[PDB]
Amino acid sequence: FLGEEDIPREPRRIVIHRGSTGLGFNIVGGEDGEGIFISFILAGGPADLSGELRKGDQILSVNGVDLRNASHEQAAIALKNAGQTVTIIAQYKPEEYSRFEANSRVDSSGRIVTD
Amino acid sequence: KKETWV
Repeated sequence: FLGEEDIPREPRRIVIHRGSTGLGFNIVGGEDGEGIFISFILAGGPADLSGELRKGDQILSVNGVDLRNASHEQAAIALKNAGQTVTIIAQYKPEEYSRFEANSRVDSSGRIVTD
Repeated sequence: KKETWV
């Protein structure tokens, strides 16, 4: 029933409490201000358990630190050093994301499809 | 090209 509803494109706040364990997602991007995007979310990891992040989300900030224009390595450092409670502002940007992943495109509901 | 696990 859900799969035809448009994925919301407004920014959201996500709070993940992960102690001293990994967040459980991978990032792509960071070159020349392209943005930092979630590319993979580990099943059973803290990001998965949040239920509030998906592939193709841009990370706008972590703990108030603006990552819109971050480099890949400094983004990764910000995330890994954010502390036990990690407050992410995210925004779903599937068109931008789709340019990174082979054979990917965005459908009418905003979902990323890979042929 | 980079991908980092966090």
